[PDB]
Amino acid sequence: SRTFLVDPNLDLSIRELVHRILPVAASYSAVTRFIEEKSSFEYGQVNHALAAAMRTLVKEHLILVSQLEQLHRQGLLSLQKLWFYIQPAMRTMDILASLATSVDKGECLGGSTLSLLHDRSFSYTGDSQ
Amino acid sequence: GQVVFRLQEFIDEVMGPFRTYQAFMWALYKYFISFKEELAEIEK
Amino acid sequence: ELVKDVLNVLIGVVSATFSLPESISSLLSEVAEYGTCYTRLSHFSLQPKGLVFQAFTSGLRRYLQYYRACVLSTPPTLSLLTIGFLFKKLGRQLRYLAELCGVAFPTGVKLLSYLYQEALHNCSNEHYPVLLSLLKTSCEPYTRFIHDWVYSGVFRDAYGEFMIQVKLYWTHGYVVFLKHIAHDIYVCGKTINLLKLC
Amino acid sequence: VLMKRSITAPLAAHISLVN
Amino acid sequence: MIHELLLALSGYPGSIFTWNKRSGLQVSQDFPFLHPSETSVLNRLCRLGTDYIRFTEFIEQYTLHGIYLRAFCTGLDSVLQPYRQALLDLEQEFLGDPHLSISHVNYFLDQFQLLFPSVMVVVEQIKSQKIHGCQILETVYKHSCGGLPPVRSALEKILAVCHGVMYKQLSAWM
Amino acid sequence: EQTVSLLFSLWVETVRPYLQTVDEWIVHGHLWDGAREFIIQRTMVSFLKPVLKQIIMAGKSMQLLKNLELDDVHDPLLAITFELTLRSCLYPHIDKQYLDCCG
Repeated sequence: SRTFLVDPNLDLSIRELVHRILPVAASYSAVTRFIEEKSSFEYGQVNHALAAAMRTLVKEHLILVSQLEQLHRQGLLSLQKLWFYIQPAMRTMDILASLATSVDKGECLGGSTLSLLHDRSFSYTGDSQ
Repeated sequence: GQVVFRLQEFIDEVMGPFRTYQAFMWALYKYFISFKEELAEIEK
Repeated sequence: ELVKDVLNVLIGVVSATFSLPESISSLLSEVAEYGTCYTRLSHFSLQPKGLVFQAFTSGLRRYLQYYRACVLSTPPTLSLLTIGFLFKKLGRQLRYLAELCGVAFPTGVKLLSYLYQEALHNCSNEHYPVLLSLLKTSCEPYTRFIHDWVYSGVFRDAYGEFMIQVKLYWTHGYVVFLKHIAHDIYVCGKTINLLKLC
Repeated sequence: VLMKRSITAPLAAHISLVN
Repeated sequence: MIHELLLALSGYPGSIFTWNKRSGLQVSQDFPFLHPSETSVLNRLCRLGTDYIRFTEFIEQYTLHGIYLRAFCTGLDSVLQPYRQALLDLEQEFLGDPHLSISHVNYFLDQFQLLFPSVMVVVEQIKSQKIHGCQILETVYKHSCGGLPPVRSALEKILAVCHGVMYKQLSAWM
Repeated sequence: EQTVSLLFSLWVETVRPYLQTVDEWIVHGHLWDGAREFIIQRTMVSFLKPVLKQIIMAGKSMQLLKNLELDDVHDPLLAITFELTLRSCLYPHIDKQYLDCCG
């Protein structure tokens, strides 16, 4: 639910593409806040191991930003080239930012947090990713 | 010029199923393109 | 050089001469109006009512990215006329996709069958693979529903996209694909749902 | 050609076994 | 004026090259900067542009119906591809040396000038006789036995793709 | 010599129609003419006269069989004494073909 501000005086040929990259950040600022909260004991032994296994992916998302900066030094990283690199991250951090907002909507802990991971796995019966 | 103007009038009256005149001009037409290139080159 | 201007219209970003001799305007309009449908798609297929409509909407973005992949790849700076000729055999196909969508629109089975009749209508032409790759993924969730009465028998419904909804016990109302298997699926499930209670 | 074989072939093999 | 013309031969008319719905592309009147003798060769050059415009207008309009008409236009763009590609080249040669005149530009078209005219009446017979159905696979074939080698090699391509439809349906039925 | 190269290159591209129908009559067993262009209207060019008899006797004989690339050969002959003895090497293409049909 994060809102962003870009620039009053910027090229329109950029701002329309900037707004196409940010939905991986706003969908990230709601996962990292799900980890640092649903780790509190008063949430059961399921909402914990769900937050741990939801952390290894955040680690692999931090490596994907490191390899971009090291590739940015050689100047080989154009803005158009960026929109294609993060596509695996725009799909994954869009799945977790939907569970972390649907487990906290209706307060779930224990079995009712293990049911939601069994229906949200049935809807993607043709995605295979 | 008369020799080349009349021939161009002939090729015109075929473009705007005889299968022989139409096949004959294509030989004449092919000769003109190559001949035209030498004249065009000189203009350079 | 103007080439980085015309090439940045297929992406959607406005330019110095694209708002939202002297005959170039006519030539410019032929590549301009191509751009107006590209933007007219992201405005239409941005959301992630109906389940099968989402997959078809999710299949479309699997294509546009290729159109965004082909551009910004080959030409650093080419001739102006080269752009118009290169994006002709491909550009006209983009305008055809406007006749398909709106830019009302059916849903459920009514859409999964409407898109099918668009295949035989324009089969042998160059529009066969693109429509097929859509139909091949626009029916992905619908197979899962069909993959219930055949394996598990747990009928799954959300908004009614399924053609079938839910003593006598046989009141699951029922009433394109070959009807030789249509009525058979209706009975191939009720048997499983009947053995579950025995 | 539109021959729907990828659907009915893994399907009819299971219909006869259930009935 | 060169890049002005190379657009007029592409399908975009302007002030120098007006467009008329009946006659076709033609030069407006005498121009002081250019010579008064060129006003002819251009008119000879536009007799080609009128063909491409009346082509692409029909190609887009798709007009009558039937797959064999859809595929004919689908193939009709393929034979028309070397025309476009050979037009993109003219700009490159003019970008190099700025001493090339209209004479060389007129000379470059050469093959297109003797091809379009013979492939113009094939379209006219269709739109003037309501040739519906597979009867196209003969009306195009009766003109495939022409003497002009370039034509004999053009229509054969269209018949080679138009048969793809029948070959699709025929195998679907048999 | 350059004037002979012109007339010869002008000749082949004008006899291409006849060499087509002649072949087409032979292998496809029927005469497919337009506007009765051919001389045999179903007043003669001496170009092919010295072998004409072997054509008709092969054409008609072929038509009675079905009820029960020639130009692309003359041109390669030019690759491997002009138009009189040279033309006398074209007929082996039109005569052996005939010999099979009548045989």
